[PDB]
Amino acid sequence: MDIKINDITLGNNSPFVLFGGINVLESLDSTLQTCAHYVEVTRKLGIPYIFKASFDKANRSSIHSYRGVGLEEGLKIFEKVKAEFGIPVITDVHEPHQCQPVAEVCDVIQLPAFLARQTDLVVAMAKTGNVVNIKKPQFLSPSQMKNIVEKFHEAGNGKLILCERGSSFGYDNLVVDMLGFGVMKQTCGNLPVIFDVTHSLQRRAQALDLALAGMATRLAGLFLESHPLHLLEDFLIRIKALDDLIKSQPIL
Amino acid sequence: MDIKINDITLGNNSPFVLFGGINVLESLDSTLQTCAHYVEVTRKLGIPYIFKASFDKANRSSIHSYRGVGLEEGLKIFEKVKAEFGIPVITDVHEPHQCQPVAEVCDVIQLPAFLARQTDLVVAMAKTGNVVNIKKPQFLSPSQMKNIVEKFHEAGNGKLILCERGSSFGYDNLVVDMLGFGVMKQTCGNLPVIFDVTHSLQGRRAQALDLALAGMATRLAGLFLESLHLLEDFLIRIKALDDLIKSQPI
Amino acid sequence: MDIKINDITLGNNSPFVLFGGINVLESLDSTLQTCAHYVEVTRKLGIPYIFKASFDKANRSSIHSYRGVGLEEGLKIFEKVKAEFGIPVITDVHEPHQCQPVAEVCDVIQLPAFLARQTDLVVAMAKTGNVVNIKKPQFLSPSQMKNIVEKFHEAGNGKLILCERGSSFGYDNLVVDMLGFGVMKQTCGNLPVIFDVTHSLQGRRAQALDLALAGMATRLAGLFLESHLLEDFLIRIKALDDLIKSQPILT
Amino acid sequence: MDIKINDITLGNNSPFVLFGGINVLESLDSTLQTCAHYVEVTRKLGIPYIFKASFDKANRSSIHSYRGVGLEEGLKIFEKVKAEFGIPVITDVHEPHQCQPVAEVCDVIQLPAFLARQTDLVVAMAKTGNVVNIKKPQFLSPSQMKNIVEKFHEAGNGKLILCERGSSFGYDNLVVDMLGFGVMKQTCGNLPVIFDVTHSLQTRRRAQALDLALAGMATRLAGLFLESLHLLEDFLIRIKALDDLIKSQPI
Ligand SMILES: [Cl-]
Ligand code: NA
Repeated sequence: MDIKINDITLGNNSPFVLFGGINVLESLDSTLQTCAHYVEVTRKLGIPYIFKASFDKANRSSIHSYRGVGLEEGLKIFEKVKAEFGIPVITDVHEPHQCQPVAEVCDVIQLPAFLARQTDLVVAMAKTGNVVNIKKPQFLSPSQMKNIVEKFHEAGNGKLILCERGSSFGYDNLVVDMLGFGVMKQTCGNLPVIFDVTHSLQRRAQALDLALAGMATRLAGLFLESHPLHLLEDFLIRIKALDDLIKSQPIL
Repeated sequence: MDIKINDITLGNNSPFVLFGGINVLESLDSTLQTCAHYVEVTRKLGIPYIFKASFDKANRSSIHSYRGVGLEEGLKIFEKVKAEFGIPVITDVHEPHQCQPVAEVCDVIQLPAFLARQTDLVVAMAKTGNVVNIKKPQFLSPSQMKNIVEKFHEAGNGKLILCERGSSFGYDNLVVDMLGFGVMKQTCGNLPVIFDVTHSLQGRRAQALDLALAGMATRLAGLFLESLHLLEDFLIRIKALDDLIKSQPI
Repeated sequence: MDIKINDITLGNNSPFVLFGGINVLESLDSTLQTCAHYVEVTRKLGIPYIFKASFDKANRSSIHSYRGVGLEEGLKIFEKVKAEFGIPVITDVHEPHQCQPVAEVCDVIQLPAFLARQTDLVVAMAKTGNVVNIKKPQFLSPSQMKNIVEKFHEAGNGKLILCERGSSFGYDNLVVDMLGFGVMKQTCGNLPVIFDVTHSLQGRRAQALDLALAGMATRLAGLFLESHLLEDFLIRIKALDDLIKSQPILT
Repeated sequence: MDIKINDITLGNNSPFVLFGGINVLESLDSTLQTCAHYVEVTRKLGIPYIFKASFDKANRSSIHSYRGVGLEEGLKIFEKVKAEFGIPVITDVHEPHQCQPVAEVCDVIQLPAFLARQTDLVVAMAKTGNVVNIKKPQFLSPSQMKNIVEKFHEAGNGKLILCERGSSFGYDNLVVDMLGFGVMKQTCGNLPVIFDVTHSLQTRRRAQALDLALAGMATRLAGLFLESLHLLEDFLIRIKALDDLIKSQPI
């Protein structure tokens, strides 16, 4: 099942889509500059691109580290990104009250892994009618994603994306089970599956190996965060090379 | 470090405190019925007791499944429970705005395991000044608990209980690492550590007993559960072990 | 199911048995010294005691680490330990051909975790008729122990002990599942279950004590060490064990 | 570091080598039927190929299982394979005495995962000077493979292949950490790293094995290790397609 996000086709058998940007919206000029560079590189390589950032990072390293610009200023920044570059945007939501105002501006709204089973937030997100990215919790097995998917379907929304970010592996460590992608495809109606390589890690050699491994299984998209910015092009050339190959061959 | 909750002394070298009650509050009458049972068994065995309940099921089976009586109704029931039995109570909170009004009624407020890293909830809970129970996430190392403790401490609240609930073990399984209790005690300033045996699980009663005794053998401040006279039989054995452990020099 | 080892009763509802000693046998004099210390401490507390050592260690830290005195001298040393102290002994075997001669002297023969599924060894061990200690591999679930037990039964030996050593938990780390003991008792006919607390670590003595107490709280036939510190430790284990064993299994 | 095996160059930046065949040798006629199929498919695909088989199943299902053809007959069959086809072969060895006589014939000798820490077997395999395939235990982290490599180097053999087979993940389940390939490259002097996709999966279909094989080979590996109306050929066309692409990109 494919999902149209403006003029982009997202699907497990379509050219991969890059979800990328910055961790926290900190500033207007810096967000536009970072986005500009993603846009330049992705346009150069013909890779569909969705800009990603959080306006309210609810899980932070210290209690007083900057949470981000907040809802109202964040949505203004997202508006400017869309106007300037003509691209879709993605951001997370943490409270039901945020869902409507965020969905009015943003093309994809994201369900944070730690809130993945909060029924109130799931219903509130489903009822926006927006395309939704479901972050798979590290403590949740790939077969348990259909339970989240069914809660969205009950509440009236089937425009869902499932996002791998790794699995708990002993203490303080993550492993990405490459078979999980297929389990999610076969148990959740072949909805688009994307891979958050950044949060699946802990290094640029690791990210590349892990991204290539993932994309070899035939995925709708790759999800990353950047600070290295200038090595983006070399990275994407490799991802595109593998994706073009995999996608050019019929499924067996 | 000990924590006083009314006339109960909670701490890792004190007689263990039982935390128990129901999953989610449905009605006044069934709530008072469950609590009376717990008070009856715990009084005759001489075990300090704190009643536990959630006013909301945050993760429902269905979009249209029953959720619980909610905040305003839940709090009224907790006020009744306290009035009738004169015992402390504990409930979990899921949104920052809920923290202060829950804290007015409930002696201990609980940080759910999924929300343990929600910085706004941590602050709001800390602001209340109430005793806080921190549910250790199944995906978090015991040595990482010190980071959650630090945040409560920078938010001005040191009345913290650390609660074990097992660790992710492959897919859809949990294991309890008995060494984690010790790591938490050493790294988090000997705050009271309690063991949620109920959530650490998923002959099934025999399992809870083996697991509870193994946990309590490491010297814990309390035992946390949801649950012939099966509670009685269980607690008689736990108290015997706890009495022995706590009578040995550290 | 109980197992008689000379005058010792080993079982999940009998007073715990201590298994311990030295890593590898070097000399008669050196062995008698360590053994004598274990014997004196355990005798002082009335804890039954089985002395453990390897005569030929297959899984050494380095290629050229001393392997031990070897079969012939090793067995002479075990014979002396038995005569001097009147206690049973335990040793690992890793080749089928050594099982019979070792079983002439050693009361309990031990199957290394890494050879737990080597059918040849299992059969050679079974055929001795001796009590056998099966070390559970860290990658084997407690519900798989039944299969090892079945292979010993097929080979004519039911006198088996199951030895817990921990489970792989991510990379490097081991975790001991306290529920595994129960699963093994329930699925393997209540064969005696012992707890190798030392391997299970990785150690700190504080950690050893917590982990040992936790496991013994589940009601176990014995405690296995790969080791007045021993006295203080054994006093605590005995306290817990006497309490647990004194109470009826849940009604 | 590359390794020459007859006319095959094995290395993490060379075209992948297939290590392929069966579980155990049963008949000489049944073995040639399998090998001939592997050879014709790989030759037309231009994939270098090494024939794999065991001469003994050391972990029987029951005590009364089909162990296999045995050593004496096995070596004769491997002879016949190398004469007929002109390819290298690989097999596992489980006892130190077997190593030199097996290495006289079999180009690559394999350290079973369960015996990874058997020091006598490591030294015996090392001493043959043959290329050695090290099966990574499901319980060993990739950071710790360097310890086995260390022992082989110390015993004087550097022609080592590292074979990934998955990692213990909870009970009775395996996960393959795609990052471990890189860890092993970086910590073990860039020795050839191969991927046993078959064993990595036997706790979970061709669809599965393909996804997993493609993911692993995407990390740039020296080879693929497997077991088994034209499924191998179709499967290998897809692997070669990805390998060719990956190997043509600069590191
Ligand atoms: Cl031992
Ligand atoms: Na929208």
